[PDB]
Amino acid sequence: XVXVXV
Amino acid sequence: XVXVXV
Amino acid sequence: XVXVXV
Amino acid sequence: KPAVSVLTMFRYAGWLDRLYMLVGTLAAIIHGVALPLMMLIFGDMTDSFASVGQVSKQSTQMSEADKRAMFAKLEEEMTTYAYYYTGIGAGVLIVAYIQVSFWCLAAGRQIHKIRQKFFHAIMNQEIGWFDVHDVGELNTRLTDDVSKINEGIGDKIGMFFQAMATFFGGFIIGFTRGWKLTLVILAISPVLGLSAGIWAKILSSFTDKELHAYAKAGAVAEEVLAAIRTVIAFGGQKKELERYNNNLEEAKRLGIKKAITANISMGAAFLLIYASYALAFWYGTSLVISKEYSIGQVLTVFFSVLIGAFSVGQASPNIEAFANARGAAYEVFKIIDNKPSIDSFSKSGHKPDNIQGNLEFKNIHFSYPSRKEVQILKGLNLKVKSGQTVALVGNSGCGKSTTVQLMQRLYDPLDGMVSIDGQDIRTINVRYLREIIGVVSQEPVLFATTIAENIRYGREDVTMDEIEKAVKEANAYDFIMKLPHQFDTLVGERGAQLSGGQKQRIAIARALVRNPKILLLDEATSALDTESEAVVQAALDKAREGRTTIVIAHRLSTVRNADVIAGFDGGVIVEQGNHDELMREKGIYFKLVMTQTPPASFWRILKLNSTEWPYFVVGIFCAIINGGLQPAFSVIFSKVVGVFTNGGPPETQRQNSNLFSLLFLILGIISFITFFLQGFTFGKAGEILTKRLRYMVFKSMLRQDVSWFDDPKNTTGALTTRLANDAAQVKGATGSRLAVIFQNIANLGTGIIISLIYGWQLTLLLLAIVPIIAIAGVVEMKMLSGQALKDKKELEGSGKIATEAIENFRTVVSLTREQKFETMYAQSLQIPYRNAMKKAHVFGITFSFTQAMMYFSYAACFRFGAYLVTQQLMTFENVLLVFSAIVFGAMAVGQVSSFAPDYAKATVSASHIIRIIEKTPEIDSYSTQGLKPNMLEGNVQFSGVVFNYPTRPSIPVLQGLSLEVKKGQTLALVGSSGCGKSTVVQLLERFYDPMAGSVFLDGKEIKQLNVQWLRAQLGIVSQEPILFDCSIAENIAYGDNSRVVSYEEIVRAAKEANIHQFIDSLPDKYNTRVGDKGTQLSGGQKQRIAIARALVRQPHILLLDEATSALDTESEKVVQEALDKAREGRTCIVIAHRLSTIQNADLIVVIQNGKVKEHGTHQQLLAQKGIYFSMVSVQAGAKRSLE
Repeated sequence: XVXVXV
Repeated sequence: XVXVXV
Repeated sequence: XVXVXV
Repeated sequence: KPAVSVLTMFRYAGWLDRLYMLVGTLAAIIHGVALPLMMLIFGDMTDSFASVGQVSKQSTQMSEADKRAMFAKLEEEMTTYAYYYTGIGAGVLIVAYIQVSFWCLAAGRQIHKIRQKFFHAIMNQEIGWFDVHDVGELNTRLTDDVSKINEGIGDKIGMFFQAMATFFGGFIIGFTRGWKLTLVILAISPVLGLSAGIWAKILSSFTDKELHAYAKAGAVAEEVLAAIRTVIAFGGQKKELERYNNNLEEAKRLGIKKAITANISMGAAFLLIYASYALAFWYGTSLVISKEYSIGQVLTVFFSVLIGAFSVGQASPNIEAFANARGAAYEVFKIIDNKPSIDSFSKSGHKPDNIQGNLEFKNIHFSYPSRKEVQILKGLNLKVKSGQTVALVGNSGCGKSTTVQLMQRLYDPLDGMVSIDGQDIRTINVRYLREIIGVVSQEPVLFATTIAENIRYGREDVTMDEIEKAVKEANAYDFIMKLPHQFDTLVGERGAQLSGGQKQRIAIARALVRNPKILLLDEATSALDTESEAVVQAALDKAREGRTTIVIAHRLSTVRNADVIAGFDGGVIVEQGNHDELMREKGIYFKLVMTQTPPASFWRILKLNSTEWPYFVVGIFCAIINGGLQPAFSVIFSKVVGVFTNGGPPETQRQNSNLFSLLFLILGIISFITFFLQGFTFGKAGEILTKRLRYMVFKSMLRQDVSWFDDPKNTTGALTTRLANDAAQVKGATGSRLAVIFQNIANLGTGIIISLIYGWQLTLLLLAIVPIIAIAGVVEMKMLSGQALKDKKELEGSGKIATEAIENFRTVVSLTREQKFETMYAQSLQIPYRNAMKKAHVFGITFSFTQAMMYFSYAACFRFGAYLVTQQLMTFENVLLVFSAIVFGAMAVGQVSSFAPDYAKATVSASHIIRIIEKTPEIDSYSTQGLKPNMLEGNVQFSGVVFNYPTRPSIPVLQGLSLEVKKGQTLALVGSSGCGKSTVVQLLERFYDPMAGSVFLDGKEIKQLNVQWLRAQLGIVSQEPILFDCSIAENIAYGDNSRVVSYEEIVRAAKEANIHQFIDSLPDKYNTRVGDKGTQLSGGQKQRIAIARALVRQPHILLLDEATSALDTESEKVVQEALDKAREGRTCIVIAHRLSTIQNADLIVVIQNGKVKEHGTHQQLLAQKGIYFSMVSVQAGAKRSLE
């Protein structure tokens, strides 16, 4: 939830 | 540069 | 998650 | 476990299918390659602005000169890049469509064939194969497994190859543009992915595995609610509530612990991701300063590689899909590849003409596929002449039926041969054999169509004339013609349920249309009413006369006219001949002859959480700061690449990237404090209200009365379930989701404010694009669910005609016409087939549109970002910021849609949980109102009582019952049967108030009396006493609540109950645990303990409800001794079933239909002659008989 995917 | 991967 | 739809 | 070869699974794909798969996988690989090429160009764009970014800032002398070369470079470059992007868009569109369409088409085309072939295979199996298998499992296996195979060979493969293509395609560019950063990226790989996985795993915690935590309280709750009448009777509700509360108290603590740990875990994971993510970029910059790499190249490789890396995690699930699909395809193909010995779908063997019907069974040994465990037929010799009719008789084993079973060659015999005419049965074609043989069974079956159609299942080619003559020759014409719709009436399991004989007659008519040469009649007359039996018998007799016949039944009314009768013993044929001969034989036959002679607004649930004004503001303020902290990440990355792109003189750069990369991490660590907070504050907030809710629910569940607990709707399990789920569910709504949503709206809010203020009309444009692709993304999923539901409805109809076919199979095989069901199945399938063709056409367009929109949207991004915006003084660094910010906001908004179903479910689960609290009983034990009389001595006046149970207000139990019992005397109560005897005890305890009439104790009406105090004076003892898990002293002390009982007191009670023998014998003695958790005891001890419970209360009224019901031998004696010692000092009512032990009673009272019939002392009821005398005579007759 920052870039790559969380 | 968004969230998938640019 | 409170009353309308999250 | 068991899988299937990869080439076998696609055996039904040929020509166009393989082509579709090829062109599809090709297009899929291209589609895969498409994305990393997009990111490759993204570096070239950066370089374009970078070159100008450096030169623009390097001047500080001339201005107008920079308006020429720079703008021209940007002109040609940006035009080129935009053109390329537009180029990629059309590509991804086309290839996406091709991919999904083709793969789905192949899927459909194959699955169709699979279904057809499989059902054929099912139908082609021999009966022995069915006798060993579960049909339900097989049908469900069909419908469920073929779907799995479908999910397997579907578009999932295309996605797999696409993913592999982004993987390779990503890593290829990643490597070729530079080897270092890739390895440096791979170095940090064995952490980030694991962390992301961990987070994704932790946020799946809402599903019900909480049972492990709750079960402790759940056990208490279950044993309580299962024992409700005892806790009600002894009014220990406050105690049970207390225990439950304690267990909840533990549960919540364990909860908050879990919350702390989980939040720490997630926070740490996030930190690691942040740290590596920043670190890699710092190394990047460290490589850019050395001029080894271009600033854009860094981005290119970074993003290409990370894409390529994520591709694996995103790829993995489709492997499992195909993997599961082989496994499912194993057991399916196993039926299809299987070839039987019998067939019946084969065209082979002789089809003899002019069959005279001379049957003989020669030395037949047989056993059904229970095999060696039992051999029912031990050798055999039987002949039946042409035109004759033989009748088989037997005591048991149904070896009779076996011959009918074999005569159709449902089984081939172990040893021996069955011979129709001269030829062996196994030489003649199966179908033809089945066609020449007619059959009528005990239980007739009708398939669900018109009567004509059921008569048409005898022969496909037939006219209503033949039907008419058929039913008329079965004398079924009248009964059916009286029926409406004529021949077009309905039959089956659903609708038009008819008399058995009628159905049998329809079955005989059906069999009659078959015009067979051989007739087999097994017990068709049996299991039917005597009147219609003759009606059908007439038909059966009329069904012969043109045929040779073997008949079997238990009706020796139908046997006499037979030409030959045949008796079996232990599978051994013995007696054969005409009736008189068999009667002269005086054998088995003679023996048998002689033997037989939702969503709404619920705020109050939140108002209940309002108990905590704090803990929420903290989490929201914190989560809003997190929401404001989130885009700050994007603002940095903007200025990291921004200042480096906007650098100008390089000397100042290397110092600033370090200041940023530091800060880049600083928002990281601070993200650990905030995330853990909002997660811990909301968490602890969840476990507390879960205590309040479950406590307020359970409590109010003890408030309700026996009327509510007898409801079929509410059973212990259902209550515990309702108790667990709702409380578990509301927590999820009030929990993380909310925090996340607020975090997200905050996120998009700060993001949009920043983006909006920085870029003028740059943001306004994007905000026109993003919601359209999002909504276009939601509408696609809606069509997907629609087509899914519609498809489920169509195959449901075809699966319904399959279930009908494979359930009643043993009949369809007898009538053949399996091909009929094949055809019907096919026609049923043909509609889904055409539907599946359209599916691919749609699944493609919606996919390619959402992809193309995302790529074209990206062209507008830089096209408007460049050109009109960059020709103006507005700069690139802000563009890069806005894109990040906005799409971040959106992808955060996505979670809103993702988290929608939780509240909906919670509401429904919250809808129940408030109602259950507000429901009020007719009798409430909690009310402190009531008289609480001061006078001890108890009488009991029942007067004109009428009672019907609220669950069953049909047959009344009490009608005008009237009893009187003085103090200190025993009231025996005898009855014909039922709860009439117990309803007294129930009503005295006041589990119910009677419909009409009333009942007094001290002269005061119990109805106006206090409920608790009333129940407090009662020494109830039931049949099977329930004891809760705890010290037997705690089980005994349960007799008296609101006060702790003394040891010497429970000793005295135990001494009174005569249980002391056990209690002083045990190792633990009075502290021993009972109730199956720690120890086991027989009924006697339990009962004595119940007696102790009863008389420690020192009741004025003992109530002994069939106490010796389940008991035996001396136990009854000792327990009766105790019970006898218990009474005589108190008022009591005894309903025990041992009248020999009631012989000593002050007043015996026979009940009858709710009215007292006979009453008086023993000798008086004995002086009289009537019910009681009979009651005492009959059971005394049994004791005398046992000698």
